[PDB]
Amino acid sequence: KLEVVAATPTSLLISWDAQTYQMYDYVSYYRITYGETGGNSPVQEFTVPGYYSTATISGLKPGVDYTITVYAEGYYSSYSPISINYRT
Amino acid sequence: RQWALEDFEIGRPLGKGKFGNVYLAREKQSKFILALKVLFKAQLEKAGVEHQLRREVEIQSHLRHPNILRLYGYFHDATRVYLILEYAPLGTVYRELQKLSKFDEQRTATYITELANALSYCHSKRVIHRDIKPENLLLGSAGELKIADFGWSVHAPSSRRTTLCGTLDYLPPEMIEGRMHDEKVDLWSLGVLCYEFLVGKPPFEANTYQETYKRISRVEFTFPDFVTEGARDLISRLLKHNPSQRPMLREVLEHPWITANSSKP
Ligand SMILES: Nc1ncnc2c1ncn2[C@@H]1O[C@H](COP(=O)(O)OP(=O)(O)CP(=O)(O)O)[C@@H](O)[C@H]1O
Ligand SMILES: [Mg+2]
Repeated sequence: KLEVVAATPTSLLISWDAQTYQMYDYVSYYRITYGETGGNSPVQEFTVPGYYSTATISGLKPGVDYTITVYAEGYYSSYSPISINYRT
Repeated sequence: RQWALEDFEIGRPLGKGKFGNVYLAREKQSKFILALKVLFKAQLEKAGVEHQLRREVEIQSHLRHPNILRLYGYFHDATRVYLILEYAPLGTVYRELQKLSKFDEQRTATYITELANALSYCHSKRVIHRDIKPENLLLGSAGELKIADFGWSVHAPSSRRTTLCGTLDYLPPEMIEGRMHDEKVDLWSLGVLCYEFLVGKPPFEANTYQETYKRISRVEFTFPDFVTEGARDLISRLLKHNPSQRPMLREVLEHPWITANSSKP
C-alpha cells in the first residue's frame, strides 16, 4: 500500500514501505506520478532510485484533489501501480 | 539492461564465498574482464540473508566512484543469483594486512583518503555503508582501494536506523547503546580501521562480544608507543563517543597527518 505521511498546501511526503516484492526481484527505480483527479492538465512524473522507500512531491496547488501513483520498476519486471488520492 | 549466463565467458575461480564462489569472467560483446559472483539460493535461504542481498543490489547498482567496487548488474536462475562485479586483481586489504601484519603510515593514509572519498560520495546520496572493515575492501590494479559489500548499507531517509548491524570490532557506541544512528557511524568505523591498519589489530579487541561491547561503549582503548602523534590525533577525533563530535570526511581529508602521508594521485 501507498500512504501520505505528511502534507503541506504545496507538498506531499509519500511512502511505499508497505509494498512488497517478489523474492530475488530487485527494483531499479520508481516512476512517480501525480495530477488533478479527473480534471485535466498533463499528469506529471519523475523517478527515484529503487533503494528509496519515500519521496516528496512539491509545488502542488492547494485545495486540489490529487491522484498519486507509483510504479515499481524491477530490473527484470514492472509491478502493477499502487495509488492514492489526497486533497491538499 | 537485462543479463543472462550466456553473455559471459567464464574463467577460473577467484575465491570461495560463504554462499557460493566468485569466478573470473568476460563480457562477450565488449570482451571486458570482470568477476561474476555466484550465490546459491538454497544456501542464502538457509542462512536467512536474502534481504541483505536485495539491499546490496538496489543500493550498490547506483554507485559509480573510482573507490567503490562497481556492481554492473545482476540476474538469477532457478538455483543461483549472479552479481556482475568489477574485478579487483590485487585482492582484499584483509589478505594484504595478514601478509604485512601492519601497514606503514603512507599506505595507511593513502587508503584512508580513498575510503573517505568514497564515503563522501555515499553520504551525499545519503547512503551509509555501516560495515567498513578490511574484508570489505578490495584493490585495483594500481593498488587503489575499492569498498564493497553493501549488504548492510542503508539509505538514511528510507530508514529509522535504530537496529544494530555491522561487525563486532567495528560497531560504533551509538548502536550498542541502542540510539538512532546516522552517517557518523561510518566515521567511527573509519577510525577503527585506521587503527587496525597501523597496529595490526582493532582497538577494542577482547575474548567475548560482551567485553568488546562494554569497551566500545566506554571508548576503552590505548595506542602503542609507535603510533605517531598525528595518527593518534586523527584516530582520537574519529573515535569519539559522541557522534556529533566526529569530523566530517572533508576534515579527515584535510587533517595534517593525512596531508603529510598520503600519496599524490
Ligand atoms: N570483485 C572481485 N575481484 C577479485 N576477487 C574477488 C572479488 N570479489 C570477491 N573476490 C574474492 O573472492 C573471495 C570471496 O568473495 P565473496 O564476496 O564471495 O566473500 P564472502 O561470501 O565471504 C563476503 P559475503 O559474506 O559478503 O557474501 C574474496 O575473499 C576474494 O578473494
Ligand atoms: Mg557481500
